[PDB]
Amino acid sequence: MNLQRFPRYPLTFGPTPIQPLARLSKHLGGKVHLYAKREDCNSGLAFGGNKTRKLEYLIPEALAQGCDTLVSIGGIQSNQTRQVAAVAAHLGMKCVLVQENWVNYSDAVYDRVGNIQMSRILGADVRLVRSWEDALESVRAAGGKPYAIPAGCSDHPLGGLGFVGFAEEVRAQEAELGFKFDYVVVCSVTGSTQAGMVVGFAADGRADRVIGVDASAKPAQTREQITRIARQTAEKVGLERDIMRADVVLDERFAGPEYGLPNEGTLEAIRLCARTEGMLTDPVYEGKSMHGMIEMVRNGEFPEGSRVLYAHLGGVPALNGYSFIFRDG
Amino acid sequence: MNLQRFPRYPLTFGPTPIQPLARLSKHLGGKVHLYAKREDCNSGLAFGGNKTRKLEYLIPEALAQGCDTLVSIGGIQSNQTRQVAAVAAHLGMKCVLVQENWVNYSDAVYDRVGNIQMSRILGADVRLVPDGFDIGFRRSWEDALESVRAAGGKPYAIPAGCSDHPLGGLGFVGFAEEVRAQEAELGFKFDYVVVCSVTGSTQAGMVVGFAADGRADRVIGVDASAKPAQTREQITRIARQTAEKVGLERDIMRADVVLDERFAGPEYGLPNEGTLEAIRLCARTEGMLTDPVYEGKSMHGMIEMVRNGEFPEGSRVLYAHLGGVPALNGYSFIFRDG
Amino acid sequence: MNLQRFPRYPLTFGPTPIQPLARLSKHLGGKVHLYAKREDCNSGLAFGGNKTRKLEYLIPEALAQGCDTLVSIGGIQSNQTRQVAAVAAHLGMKCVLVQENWVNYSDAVYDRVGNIQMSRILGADVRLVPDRSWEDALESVRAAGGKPYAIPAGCSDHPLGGLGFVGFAEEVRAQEAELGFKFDYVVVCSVTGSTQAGMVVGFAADGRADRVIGVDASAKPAQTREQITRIARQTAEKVGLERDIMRADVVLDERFAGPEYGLPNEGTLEAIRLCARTEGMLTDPVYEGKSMHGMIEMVRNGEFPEGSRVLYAHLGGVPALNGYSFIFRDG
Amino acid sequence: MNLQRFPRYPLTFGPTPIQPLARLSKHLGGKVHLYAKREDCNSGLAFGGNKTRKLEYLIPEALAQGCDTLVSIGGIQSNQTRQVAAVAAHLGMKCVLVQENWVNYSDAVYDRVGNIQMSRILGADVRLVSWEDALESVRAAGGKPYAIPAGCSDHPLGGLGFVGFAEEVRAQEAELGFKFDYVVVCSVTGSTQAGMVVGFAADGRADRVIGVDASAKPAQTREQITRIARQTAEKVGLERDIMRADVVLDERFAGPEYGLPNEGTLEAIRLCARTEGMLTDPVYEGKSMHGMIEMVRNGEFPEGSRVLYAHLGGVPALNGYSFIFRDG
Ligand SMILES: *Cc1c(COP(=O)(O)O)cnc(C)c1O
Ligand SMILES: *Cc1c(COP(=O)(O)O)cnc(C)c1O
Ligand SMILES: *Cc1c(COP(=O)(O)O)cnc(C)c1O
Ligand SMILES: *Cc1c(COP(=O)(O)O)cnc(C)c1O
Repeated sequence: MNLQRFPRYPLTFGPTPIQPLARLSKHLGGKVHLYAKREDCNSGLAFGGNKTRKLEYLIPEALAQGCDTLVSIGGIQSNQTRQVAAVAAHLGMKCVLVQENWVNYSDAVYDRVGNIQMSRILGADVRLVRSWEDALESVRAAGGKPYAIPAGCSDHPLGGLGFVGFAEEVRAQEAELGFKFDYVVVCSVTGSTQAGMVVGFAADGRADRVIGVDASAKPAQTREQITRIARQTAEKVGLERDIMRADVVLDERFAGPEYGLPNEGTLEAIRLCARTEGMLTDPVYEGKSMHGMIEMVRNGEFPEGSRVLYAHLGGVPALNGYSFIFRDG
Repeated sequence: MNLQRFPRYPLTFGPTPIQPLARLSKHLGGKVHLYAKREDCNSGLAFGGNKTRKLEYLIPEALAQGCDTLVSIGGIQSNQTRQVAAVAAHLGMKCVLVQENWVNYSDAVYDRVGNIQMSRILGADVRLVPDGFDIGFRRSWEDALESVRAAGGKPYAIPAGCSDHPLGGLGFVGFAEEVRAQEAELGFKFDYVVVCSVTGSTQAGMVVGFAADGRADRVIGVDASAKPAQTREQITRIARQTAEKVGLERDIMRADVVLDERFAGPEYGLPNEGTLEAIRLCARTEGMLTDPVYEGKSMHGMIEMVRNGEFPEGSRVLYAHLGGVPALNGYSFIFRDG
Repeated sequence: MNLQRFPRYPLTFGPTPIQPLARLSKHLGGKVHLYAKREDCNSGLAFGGNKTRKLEYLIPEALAQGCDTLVSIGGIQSNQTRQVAAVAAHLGMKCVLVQENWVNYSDAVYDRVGNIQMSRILGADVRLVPDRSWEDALESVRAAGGKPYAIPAGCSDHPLGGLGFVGFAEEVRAQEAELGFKFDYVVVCSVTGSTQAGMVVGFAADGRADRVIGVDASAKPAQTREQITRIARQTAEKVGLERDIMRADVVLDERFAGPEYGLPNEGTLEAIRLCARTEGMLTDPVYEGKSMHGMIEMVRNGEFPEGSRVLYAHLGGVPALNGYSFIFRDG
Repeated sequence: MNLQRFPRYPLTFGPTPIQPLARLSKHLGGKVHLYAKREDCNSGLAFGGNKTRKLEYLIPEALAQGCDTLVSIGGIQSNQTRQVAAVAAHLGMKCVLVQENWVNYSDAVYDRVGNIQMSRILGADVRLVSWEDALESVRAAGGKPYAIPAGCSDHPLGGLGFVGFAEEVRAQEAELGFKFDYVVVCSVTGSTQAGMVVGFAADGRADRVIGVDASAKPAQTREQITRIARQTAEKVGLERDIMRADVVLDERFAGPEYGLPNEGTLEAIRLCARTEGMLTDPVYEGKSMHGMIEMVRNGEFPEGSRVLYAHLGGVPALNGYSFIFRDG
């Protein structure tokens, strides 16, 4: 394939580090070697995260098109919109953000801390609620040229390139390390993160080793979006092969009870990971994929001796909108 | 000088990046070139920050002594205690944190968001006392250390901000060195450094590190304590102790320790309108966030210094972003509309 | 019957006013005349409410027994514990409250505003279960040299817990005398049960026990219905009800308690807003908003005979509104 | 004088009760007998309070004038605005509130709990910052606005309510068989104490009305009370001039600023709540409660005096200062 055909706008410090989770691995029996790739520490732009890796490939187009405003959308504690607000500021572009409450949740400071607080400080015009279209038009009607960034960058022609590159990066680091990882655990909701990885690893025959962990609580739909985006993306990078449904793995056992709400297992995994490795995860995304990986290692689902690369996508700031649950740890 | 004599436990990703603040530099007139060295992005351990650079030199001792618990102290939104808590978990050590409201402030969620929330999730024993308790007076610090022993553990004592500790200033001497190595990879030199100062060993380490090449008075400290006299004295003292510790064959002069006092108001922990405007300006031009307590104050200082033409034209100023952003969560009302 | 046999310690201003809800009645068509009796305005003790009417008949025993501490219990935003804390302070007694997280709700300031905030200011020892509490609480008092008067949840499951509301019916009769007519029905929110229990007994006296339409807010209908029926019969015996409480005497509509105790549904919110906007009378998302929702739907469904006169008992609970701030951020 | 000349629209349950504060009185020495007239329990309209007694004299005018929308203004945790919203709904009138950031206080839920929360639930259009703007906004919208200034105070009828309060107290002193020697009342916008001064000037006790400033700008507050007392004395036919000696305003307990409590404020709120079960707030009543307690403690009240504390309301604002009371 050929990812290099598309220009990448640098928004990250460079490749993200891989760290061993020796303590957590030993805690769970030492029969499986866990590692984490820190996408959550990839940028100095408001904490970054996977979304920022996705955006490096959308910005060249936004600039080429002469757009002067980044417009996006997400739930109240969306990580995507906060990263988009930080990139706009950094790029010298205006920013319009359509925030909808996508979660059946109602904490007192939900719309004033964490991600959305940062977006307002970063200068974004945060509009709390046709939602999407009205925003885009309003920009034109005001004399601007908006660049449309769909939820999570996922349903965008370029939204899948960022993680095809992740696979690339991983091969290079694997070479450096002198070994390869057997599986990759990643949280999936809108889909272009796992889709990019599916494609990038298809290139070396490990697509079905990318273990997605649904956090949408609507697996069928999510599973479909990953499959779709992947096929489209694989076509755009000239993957010498078509992506099959068998290339897509999405575990649905840890998404409950709803998108945006943690279950007791989610909280326990967040606590265990934090307390054994000093690495925080959130109750919406990463805590769910962390919960999945921990559970997998525990049920002996990984063969003894495997090397699992947990992709930490970010999300930590949302912790602030869930303060009551964590009041005592 | 010889910092290499002291072992350093890795708690960071390695050297921290320097980035140009081109948009902000331009917005202010383009006369001064501003950059930021991102200490705020130095670690995977709960956002890390400057305190984490300091801890790298204390942990080897804690480990050699066979300590199984890290004990520290700080205000409700202390960044230090949050870093201590993550480093502890990472090392397989317990952690006890003595905390109290050290600010004349009282936001509804102050003790349940940001830094302290993370410390609890990280598994620390967060002993937050009610107002009027006065830990510093009852010396709750020592009682916590005793209770660890009492419970059969061996505590490693880490003072406020890590500063007033024999090894507390080594991390930032390392900073000056690192900066020298990057100035070489880059091919040019930084003329000044702007750093926020409260407990002092950050700026102290820098002073010792940069005196080694005649640039100590180029470290422009910006007080965030609102108690300049004490702070300046603490920095000076720590610098001299550290200088001697690393074999800096030179005295630290009063002239080597620079601490501006114009941006600390109105009190430790409380931002002024300038602080807020600085935070917003920097955030909106560079996508780089700063906080109402520490960095927003040193950002405000740097911006104001440039605006008043206090920097010689053409100067390259290296803003040291020490971290602290998680504390914004405790000041939500103030930023409710941006 | 003879309620007068049991002493009553003055904790309220006196009989509670009945106010017509003309705007709401008219807004709903005008076929049913809606009224509200203001139990929520019955006292100067931290806003009072239905529980403080119940407490007037329990305090004399507590004083009689020489107790020096009132101990009670309830959820985080419990109205009961707040009234207990205020009543205790007013009587010169200490107070210990066991508060447990009884609602699947997580709001950042849930344990720091409203009812619980007041209890702390009132001087109560507010003990939050982790995250046996009750007996440790009582014993802690004994161990301290004091003597506790145990007040169960909502003052309900206690020998005297049904008396307050028997008198409520007594009050309504005296007011109907001045009004020249009798209310056709009474709407009351029910959870621990002794409020509706006293009313059932109180109105059974003049054959209207079945006119007391309880609205379940517990989301555990069966249990609640049983607790009312049981507490009713016991109270009936305690006063002298010259009749027996039949299973047909206890009415409890289960349609408005959803989704769970302590959580409002969309109808609950509409009801709160409608009533507050047409009458300037506030209700809460846990209790009164649910009974209000019931009455409005009842009227709207033509379940009340045209021309009926319905007495909505407003039991209080408004301070809990503070624990649901996000839901009402825009009204 | 004659207040009866002016119509009053019933917004309250009727005369407010007076209660003995025996426990508190005993705690402070037993030398001074303290009571509380509960204006905070005067109405079914979202807790009411002193502002509600005022509004009873302004509503008739609004109605006569055929107004359809009540417009008022106040700080974020304003009690006045919440009462106007309640009265409004009750009268079937629209309501527009100009809520300003009048306090140097930063709390995460300050604009979402307590008084303002109620105003929104009550259907009022709550605008966060303008006065003239909102009024015009109403007209331009096709409605007729009735303007209610901050605290109902600087208004022709704004002083009538509390003249009535002195009337009520006289009638109750008659039933009790004794008279109070002083009244303690918290003052900020002024017409509450003004009405009292005029009401009690009638029987020679205007100077026994002891106002405690909570504005932290005693100068302006004292002048507003005086000016309003004069206009109001004229309106009611008081046959005397209001002298500066008739306006007592203690400045010692207002600190550090309007809307912010001091430690004495907090101590006072706790003491009163813990001895009587009567709550007070950190902006208004807690400050007047603090004042009364201190006065007693200093022996400033002659032994044997009966002091009627006027509890103006304000408790819901407690929700905006949650952190301060987290441990009691
Ligand atoms: C968006 C997001 C995800 C899920 O990524 P998708 O590409 O939308 O499936 C996981 N974790 C975090 C922290 C995110 O922001
Ligand atoms: C501790 C701290 C400072 C000040 O450093 P000192 O060594 O205590 O003077 C500045 N910024 C942040 C974010 C900090 O945590
Ligand atoms: C306790 C309570 C109820 C229900 O009364 P029970 O006697 O427990 O059935 C209803 N409303 C409010 C405001 C309450 O506090
Ligand atoms: C408005 C108010 C005051 C002060 O009354 P003024 O007539 O404005 O002097 C005191 N207490 C409370 C609770 C108030 O709402």
